[PDB]
Amino acid sequence: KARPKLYVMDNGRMRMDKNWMIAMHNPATIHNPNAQTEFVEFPIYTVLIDHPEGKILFDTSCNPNSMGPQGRWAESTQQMFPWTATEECYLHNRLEQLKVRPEDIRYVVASHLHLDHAGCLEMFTNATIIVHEDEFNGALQCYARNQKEGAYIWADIDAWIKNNLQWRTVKRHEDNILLAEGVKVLNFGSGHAWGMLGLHVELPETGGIILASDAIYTAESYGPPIKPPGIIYDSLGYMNTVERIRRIAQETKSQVWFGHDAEQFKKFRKSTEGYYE
Amino acid sequence: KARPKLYVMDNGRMRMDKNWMIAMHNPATIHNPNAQTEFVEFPIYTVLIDHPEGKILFDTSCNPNSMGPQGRWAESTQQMFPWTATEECYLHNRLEQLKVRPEDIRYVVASHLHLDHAGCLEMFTNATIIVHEDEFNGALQCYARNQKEGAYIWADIDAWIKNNLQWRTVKRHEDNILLAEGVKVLNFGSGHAWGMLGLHVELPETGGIILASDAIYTAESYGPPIKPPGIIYDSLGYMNTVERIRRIAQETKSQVWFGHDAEQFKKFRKSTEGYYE
Ligand SMILES: CCCC(=O)N[C@H]1CCOC1=O
Ligand SMILES: CCCC(=O)N[C@H]1CCOC1=O
Ligand SMILES: [Co+2]
Ligand SMILES: [Co+2]
Ligand SMILES: [Fe+3]
Ligand SMILES: [Fe+3]
Repeated sequence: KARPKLYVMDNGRMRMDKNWMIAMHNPATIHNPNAQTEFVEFPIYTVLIDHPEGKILFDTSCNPNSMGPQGRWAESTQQMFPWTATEECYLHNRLEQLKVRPEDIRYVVASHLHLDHAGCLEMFTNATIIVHEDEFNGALQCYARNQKEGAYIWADIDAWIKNNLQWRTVKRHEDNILLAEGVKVLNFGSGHAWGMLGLHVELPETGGIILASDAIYTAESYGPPIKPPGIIYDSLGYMNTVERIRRIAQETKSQVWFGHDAEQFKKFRKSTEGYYE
Repeated sequence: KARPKLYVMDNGRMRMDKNWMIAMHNPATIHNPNAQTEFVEFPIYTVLIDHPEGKILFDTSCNPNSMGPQGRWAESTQQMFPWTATEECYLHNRLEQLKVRPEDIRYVVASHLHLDHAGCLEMFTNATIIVHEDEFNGALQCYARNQKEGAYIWADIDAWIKNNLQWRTVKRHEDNILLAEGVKVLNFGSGHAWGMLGLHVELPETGGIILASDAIYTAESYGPPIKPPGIIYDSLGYMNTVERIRRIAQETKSQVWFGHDAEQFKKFRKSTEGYYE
C-alpha cells in the first residue's frame, strides 16, 4: 500500500533584487527615469519523503558555512543574495529533529546545483545523488575554471568531490524516473539553469504534489500569464517547462509547490508541526 | 566589379530603461536594496545600399505617426520607449535628401518587426520585403489577437496589409541569401526576437561589414564577455548568434555594426556627410 510521510523543512530566508525573480517588474519610464527596484525576502526550504523504500531528500538548502567573513560565498554573492538562518534552520538540525541522520538518506534529488539548493549535498555520503547531467557538467566546469563568484559555490563543489559523493546523472533525453512507489523524478531539462529536476509525489491522503523548485519561483511567475525571472539560461526551455508543469498539474489534479513563494510557504505545514500523508 | 554606395541614415533617438539593454546591469545589494536604474538614450538608424543591381534598404526605423496623443504607439509604449526625431530624421525625408523615392527600393530587409525597425515598411509597395518567417508569423499573431501594447505595433501591421506589401519570408532552416554581388542576408534565427535577419556587405574599398541590428545592441553587449538584454525571446539562440557574428567577423575581417550603440554611431559617416564604398 505504501504510506509515506512528506516533511517541509524551513531552512531560513534569502533576499535579492526583485528583478532576479520577476524580469523588468518595474521598468523606468519618462516620468520615472530612475525607477527603483526592491529587495524582497523569500524562503529556502527542502522536502524529506520518509518512504518505506527509503528516505528521499529533495534539495539541501545552503551550507551552514556560507555567510560571514570566513564564509564559502564570495562577498559579492553575500551582498546580492544574503542568507539569514537561525541554527535550528540548518538542514542537519532540521533532520535531527526528525531523528534522521544524513546517513539514513537513500536518495538526494538535486533540483539544480545553485548555492541555495546544493549547499549541504556533501553530508549525504551514504546516498545516491540524483542530478541532471547538464547541471552537473555545468557546475564541474565552474569548479575547473576556478570561478569564485556566481551561483555555483566553488567550496561546495570542492567538498562534494572530497567527500566522494555517489552520483546518478539524469541524461538530457532520459524519461522520468520512478524512484519509489508514488515518487517520480521529473526531467525538466534546461530553463532556469542548465538542468532542472522536479518531483511528482502521489500521497494516499493528500494526493498529487509537484515540486517545481526554481522551475517556478512564485505564483506570480506561474500566472498565467508567465512572468519569467531576471536571468535565465534557456528562456524557451523555461517557458516550455512552466506550461509542462501546468499541464501535468491539470492532468493529475496535483498541487504545484513553487521554489521561493513566501505566501505559499506560510501556508505549508512545516516539520515542526507535522507532515503530509 | 559592382561599386555600390552604402549610406547610414539617422532616424532619431530613443530612450528606455538600461535594464532592457543590459540585463541586471546594477543589481540591488544589502547596502543598496532600492538600487536605481537609468534612462539611457541611443540612436535609431537605417542603412541604404545603392547597388547597381538595385537599391537595398536594411530596417525602416519608426513610423512618423508613432508618438503623440493621436499616435500609433500605445501610451505605455510611448512612456517606456519614447522616440524623439526632427522632420529631417523621418526615413522618407532621409531618402528624399538622397533623391531616393520609396518606389525606387527593390529590396527591404527587416532585421525584425519591432516598432523601431519596421515602422515604415508600408512605404515600400514596389519592393520585396525580406523577413524571417518566424518573426512575420509572430507579428501577424499579435495583430490577429488585437495586442495593442508591446513592441509590435498593431497600426503598423494593419498598414502593411492594407498597402499590399510583397513578402519573401526566410525559412527557419534556410541558408544565407545572396541578395546581390557582395550583399548577403544572414539568417540568425531566434534570439532577441522570434526571427532575426542580418546583412553581410562586401565593399571594394571599405571591405566587410556585418549589420547585426538588435542581435547585438552595443559594444557592451558584444564584450566579450556577452552581456545579454533584459528581455529575450530565445536566450540560447541569442548567445549562439552573437558568437556566430564574432566568428564571421574574425573569418572575413569584417566590422560589426551594432543596433543601438551611441558611441559607434557617433563615428559613422552619415547620409548628410557621405557614404561607404
Ligand atoms: C539565476 C541566478 C540568481 C540566483 O541564483 N537566484 C537564487 C535565489 C533564489 O533562487 C535562486 O536560484
Ligand atoms: C525587447 C526590449 C524592448 C524593445 O523592443 N526595445 C527596443 C528599443 C531598442 O531596440 C529595441 O528592441
Ligand atoms: Co536556482
Ligand atoms: Co528589437
Ligand atoms: Fe533557488
Ligand atoms: Fe531595436
